[PDB]
Amino acid sequence: QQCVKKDELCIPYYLDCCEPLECKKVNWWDHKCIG
Repeated sequence: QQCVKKDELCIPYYLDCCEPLECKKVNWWDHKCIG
């Protein structure tokens, strides 16, 4: 499988980065995790 956390790329479709990291939009042409 594949995961996605920390300086990764947010993806809300059906995922949500690992924890305690999050997933949000830095721009409409962009995506990024949080913390």
